[PDB]
Amino acid sequence: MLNQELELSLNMAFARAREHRHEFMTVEHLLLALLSNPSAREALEACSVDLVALRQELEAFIEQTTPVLPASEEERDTQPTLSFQRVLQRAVFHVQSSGRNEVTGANVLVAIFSEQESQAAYLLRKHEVSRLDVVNFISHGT
Amino acid sequence: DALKPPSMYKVILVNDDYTPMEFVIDVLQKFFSYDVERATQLMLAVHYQGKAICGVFTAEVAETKVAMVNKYARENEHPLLCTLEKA
Ligand SMILES: [Zn+2]
Repeated sequence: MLNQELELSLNMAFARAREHRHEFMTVEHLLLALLSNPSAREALEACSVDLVALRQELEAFIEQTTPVLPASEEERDTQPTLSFQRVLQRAVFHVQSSGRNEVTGANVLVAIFSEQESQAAYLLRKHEVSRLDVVNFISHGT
Repeated sequence: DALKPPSMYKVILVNDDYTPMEFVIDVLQKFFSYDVERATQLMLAVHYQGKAICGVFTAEVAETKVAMVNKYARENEHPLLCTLEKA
């Protein structure tokens, strides 16, 4: 089960994207929303990430590369990208494969690293965070 | 070490003998937001060159547009093939 805070993060990301009329809710919208999801935020602070710079790089990339639906088009609305779907599915899988059920924003952060052609994974590595960095933090704290 | 941003991708419409020109135009307007005129020019390009670029997007967006187009083609029983390749 996606925990409550993760679910709050996802629904607001989606609402923000719909309000901006974006054709897609991307893995970048997802990472941007995790910046303020306690669980994922804590992991990132533990990796000494400049959350202000990352927020900015995410917002710029999002508005510059996400197609906007025509004021006309009201028959189709904001859809998640395939990459976004895979990340959620991967986060559930990683948690279940360890015998647990609660999915947190930090597990979703771990799953983002597997979308190798995503700007989100790129940016995370650019800020020197590895998948294992996040897993160690989840397993062993700071 | 060395690290580069993922690349941009061209989204392409490939020609076939069964898909009606009208459907190709529909796809271009519905999924790429072209107006009828540009849509029509791209449809002819697909017909004469055998392929045409509908747009350039991030890898993530390109992959989704490709799946949406191919699903819509499939639902309408046409073998219209949409593909992607590094920009
Ligand atoms: Zn936006």
